Amino acid sequence: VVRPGSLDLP
Amino acid sequence: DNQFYSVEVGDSTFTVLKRYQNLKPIGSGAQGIVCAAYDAVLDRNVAIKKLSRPFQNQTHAKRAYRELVLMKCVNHKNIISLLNVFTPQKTLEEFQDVYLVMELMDANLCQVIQMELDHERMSYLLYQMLCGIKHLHSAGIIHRDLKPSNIVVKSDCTLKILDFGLARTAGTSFMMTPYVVTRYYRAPEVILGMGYKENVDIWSVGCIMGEMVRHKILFPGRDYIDQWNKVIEQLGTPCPEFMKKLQPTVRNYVENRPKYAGLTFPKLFPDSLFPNKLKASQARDLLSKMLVIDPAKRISVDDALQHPYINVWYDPAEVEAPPPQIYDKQLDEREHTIEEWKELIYKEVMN
Repeated sequence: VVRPGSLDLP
Repeated sequence: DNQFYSVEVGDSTFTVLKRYQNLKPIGSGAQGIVCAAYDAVLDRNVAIKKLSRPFQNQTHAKRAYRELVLMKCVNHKNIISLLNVFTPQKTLEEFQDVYLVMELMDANLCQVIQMELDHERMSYLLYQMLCGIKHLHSAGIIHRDLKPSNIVVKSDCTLKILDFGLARTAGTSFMMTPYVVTRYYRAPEVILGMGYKENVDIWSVGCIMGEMVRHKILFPGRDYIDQWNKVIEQLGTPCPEFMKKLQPTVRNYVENRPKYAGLTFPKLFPDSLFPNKLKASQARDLLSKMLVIDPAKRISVDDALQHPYINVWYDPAEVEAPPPQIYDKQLDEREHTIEEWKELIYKEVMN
C-alpha cells in the first residue's frame, strides 16, 4: 500500500 | 572566529558556524535555549540547542556528557539525531559552550491530537513510533517518559521521538511549547514503584493513541493518587497476582481501594470516534492490548509491530535496523570532577 505522504498540520 | 559569527537571541548569544543562518528562538528553559536555523550547507532547517551552564556543577556536567553519549547510540529515521555538535571556543582551557544541532520538525503530537485522522495516518504514525521505540530498546535505552510533547512530526507525515534518557527538565520538550506533564502517561509499574521493563513504553503509546482517538487525555490525574484512581476506574482493578508484586504499604493501599469493574474497550472507544469497520475493530483491539495495567499481560513492542492494525506498514529494514552502539549503564554510576567531565565532553565535541 502507499504510505500517507502528507499531514494536515496547523 | 573566521568560521563562527555571533547572533543575539533574547538575553543570550549564540555563536555558531556560519552555515547556520536566520536563527530565531523557538524554546527556552533554565537548562538550555533552542533556536530554529537555516543550514545553508544542507539547504534544510535545523534546531540548534545551546546547553545552559553545562559546567555549573558536577551534575549538569555529567548530564551534558550523557546527552552526547545517548545521541551516538542511535541512528534511526524515527528518532531525532545529532546532525552536528560544535563549540566556538578553540581550546580545552577556554571551552565553555556546547551546541547540539538536530532536525527541525514541524509540530509535536499535541497538534495531531486535535486533528481527526483516517486509519492510514493513525496506524502509520503509530508504526513509526513503534519502530523508533524498538530501536531505542535495542540500544539499551528505555524511554519511560514518552508523551505527546516529546514526539514530533512533519507535514510529510514522518515522525521522530526525542528526549530519550534525559531528565524531564533537561529535555528539548520542556524548553518548548505546547507542553504536557509526564504524569498522565506513566505506566502503573512506574507510579506504584515496581520497577519496569521495555513494555513500560507500550503503556505510554496506548495512552497517546487513546488520546489521539478521544481527542482528550486518557488519565488526567491531578496527582499520583488521582492518577491511579483514574486508571482503575476506567480499566478495572488489577488481578491479585499483580497486587502481590507491590511493596508492603502501597500494596495495602491498592488492595484497600474500592473494587472497580472498569469499562469495556467498546465503551472507552465507541465507533463514534472512528471512521473501515475492520480497522476500527483492529485499533480498538490494539488499544486493549497496550492499555493493560499488569506489564506481564501487556503487549510487547514486537507483537505491537506484528498487530493487524500496524503490520500493514511492516518493512524489516525499518524494524530490524540495529543501533550503532548499545548504551552502557555503568555510565549512570560514574563519578568525575567537573574538569574531568569537561575534557570528556570536549573530546566528544571535537571528535
